[PDB]
Amino acid sequence: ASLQFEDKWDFMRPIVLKLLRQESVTKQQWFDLFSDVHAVCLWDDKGPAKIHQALKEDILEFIKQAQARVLSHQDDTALLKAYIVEWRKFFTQCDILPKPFCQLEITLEDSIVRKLMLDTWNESIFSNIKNRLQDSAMKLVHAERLGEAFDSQLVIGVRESYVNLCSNPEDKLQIYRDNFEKAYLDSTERFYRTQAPSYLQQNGVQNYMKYADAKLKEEEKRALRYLETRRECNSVEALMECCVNALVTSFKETILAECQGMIKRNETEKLHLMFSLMDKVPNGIEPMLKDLEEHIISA
Amino acid sequence: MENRWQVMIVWQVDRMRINTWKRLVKHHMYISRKAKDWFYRHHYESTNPKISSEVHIPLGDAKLVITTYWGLHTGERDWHLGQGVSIEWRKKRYSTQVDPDLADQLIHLHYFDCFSESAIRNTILGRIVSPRCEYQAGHNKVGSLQYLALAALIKPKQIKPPLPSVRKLTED
Amino acid sequence: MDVFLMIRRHKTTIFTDAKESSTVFELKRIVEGILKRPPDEQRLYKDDQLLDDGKTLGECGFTSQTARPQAPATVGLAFDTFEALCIEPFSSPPE
Amino acid sequence: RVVPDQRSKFENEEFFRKLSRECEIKYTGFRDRPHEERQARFQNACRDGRSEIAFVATGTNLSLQFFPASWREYVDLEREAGKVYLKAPMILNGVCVIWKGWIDLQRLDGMGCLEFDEERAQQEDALAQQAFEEARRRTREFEDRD
Amino acid sequence: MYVKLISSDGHEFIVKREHALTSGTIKAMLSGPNEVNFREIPSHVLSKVCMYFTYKVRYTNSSTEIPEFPIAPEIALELLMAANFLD
Ligand SMILES: [Zn+2]
Repeated sequence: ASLQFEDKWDFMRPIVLKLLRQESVTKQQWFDLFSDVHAVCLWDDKGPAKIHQALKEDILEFIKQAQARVLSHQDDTALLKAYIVEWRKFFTQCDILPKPFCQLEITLEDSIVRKLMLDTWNESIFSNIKNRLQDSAMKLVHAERLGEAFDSQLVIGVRESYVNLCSNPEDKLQIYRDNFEKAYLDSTERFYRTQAPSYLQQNGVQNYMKYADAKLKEEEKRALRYLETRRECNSVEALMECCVNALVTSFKETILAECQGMIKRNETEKLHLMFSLMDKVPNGIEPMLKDLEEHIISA
Repeated sequence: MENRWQVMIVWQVDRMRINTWKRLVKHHMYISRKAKDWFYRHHYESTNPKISSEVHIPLGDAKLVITTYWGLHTGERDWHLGQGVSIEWRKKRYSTQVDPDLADQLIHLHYFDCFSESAIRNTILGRIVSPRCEYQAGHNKVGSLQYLALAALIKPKQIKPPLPSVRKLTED
Repeated sequence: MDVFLMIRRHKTTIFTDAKESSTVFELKRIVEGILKRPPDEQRLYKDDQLLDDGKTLGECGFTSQTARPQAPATVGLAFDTFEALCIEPFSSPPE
Repeated sequence: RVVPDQRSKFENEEFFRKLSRECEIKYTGFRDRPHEERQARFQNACRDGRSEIAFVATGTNLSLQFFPASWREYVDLEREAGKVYLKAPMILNGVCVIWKGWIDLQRLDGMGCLEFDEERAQQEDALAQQAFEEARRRTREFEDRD
Repeated sequence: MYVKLISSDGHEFIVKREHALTSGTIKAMLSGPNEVNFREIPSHVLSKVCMYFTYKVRYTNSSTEIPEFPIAPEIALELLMAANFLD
């Protein structure tokens, strides 16, 4: 019954710090830590709010050192590399650090501790740089579409920040949806609104379809790597719909005129593609059908 | 248009078991403070001929009804025909029957005195504790090691005459 | 009807269970699964009395009536050839 | 995902394990009366409006009483002659169930069991069903505050 | 499948992982940096603790006949503390 928080915390404190940092920690350290936090909470009346406040302070101090390290870079893109680099560790830490603080939870998903980390991180580092980080990402995707190949981790990390850092309980993905998704989408609509009418005039309609089916293949993959999957969100379907609207629907009339013709010329490989593309357009399939019965009338 | 039925699950009791249960409830509601907010409904207010009695015990917004039975056709060759109990948890035209164990656990959430969150820590610190659990009937499943541990140390309060427990009605 | 066991050798002890219908050999194989030593080196006892490999657990005088999860029966084990059966008692509570 | 939670207690829980077993049931009548009378009083009590019917699992201390509604239910003898069939939708410890069985008109011997009823659970309600689960879930120790 | 929990008095205990996961504290300690070391709790404690682990896993699933896990009054305070730490 001799030790309450004043004696103990100085033993606990360095270990919070190793854990915040990814610096190595031995099994008996971790166990001893567990024992220490618990003893502090059982024995001291002021003990737990005290563990909370000291925690809050130490987490800020290191988040701040982290910020120190990110914000030094003047370049718009070269900063991001360091951000991503700091982030992978920090996020893994958010899984690792709160666990010894379980009695802290019982004494008073979202631990107050994990919530606290991500929050402190949101106010301290991310909010200032976020527009910038996002912008660099749009440039990165733009680069990949044009064939410049790069490290996926950067785009993903920025998106992860947007998904995991969100504050409000009522909608978890709201801010992710309203910025990263909106911008990636607008990017898509304008990129393909520019590029699309061109390839058609160059390569012709039949080849246009072969090119379009393909761009759909390209982008659905790309959404899968870069976009939020794990939470089973609506995003990919929206990106996909948006692209289909761009690649197929805008041209829907011009394409369809070929159909009856290709029915007469008996080109099946072509019709498969027509139907495949159109199948996504909601009303897209029916005119091919009417065209077909109309051809069945005369044979 | 056809005969409609309402159907109940009924646990059996030996006749003396009912009398004990009845005297205990009436005793604790009216003759002591503990069970007063409970309601006891006699045999004559009840529209069903088979209903020996009922105890309506409010738990918050939903209420528990414990129904005792008469002149029933299960369990005996005797002239009075023998009888049983059933229990239901009712809120806003919703019903569930409830078994005796859960009945008691549920009653206990809302009624008699127990340990508070302070009690388990204070026991450790030597700060002592109030109050103590009465109504052992309220704890069923298995138990948190902590609860049971505490239980080795603090035996339950032991009221006389004992507070009503449905498991005691349905025992044997 | 399962019976529950602590197999206790030296300081180390194992919590496990088996059917009244299990044979001592089967258990020696399981102990092999845990401590990784083959079922020769092991010698299994009930008290000071050795257990026959081909005999069933209920037939060693272990019944589910005797061994309960709440209060398991102790077994004990022996390990270049053999060492005497040694079972290290648990710490005693102070006065 | 409210009903899969409901179903699972019906599937794994012991309470439902014993009752889902296809146990064998008897009708308890006026046992004092002889067999012929009993066959007759029983068939009447089914065909006529007002009598409570009692069926016991033979392996338990537990019983089923069909009370006349006057105090989806059915007791139906039209399905197969020389028999009476029984359907009892209930709700037991917060799971909606249906007990089905049949009774041999001659023997006054029969069969019955519990099957899970998804319909009631899809239909019943959100707030009330949930409230039951919330409450059934908790236990008193340590809830009260200091 | 199995994990091993150690007593101060140097005793070793081997129990099924799913049995151990009854302890929420132990559920946390196993994360990251198997086998686990307990300082404050003696052997006559960790034994008894393993006993409750099994007792719980057994009788929680099927409520038909459930017996009184036995605890002796002197072991009781030390046990309570140990339970408060682990659970
Ligand atoms: Zn209590």
